[PDB]
Amino acid sequence: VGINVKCKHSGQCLKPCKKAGMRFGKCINGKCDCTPK
Repeated sequence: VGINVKCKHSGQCLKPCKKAGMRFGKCINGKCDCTPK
């Protein structure tokens, strides 16, 4: 999916991910990638 966020913590990506409307937000190469349903 990919969101306009930076992976500071594997779990922090959840916070902007709920704004994305996705399920969870995992840490990707420096960035935050969300998991859809």
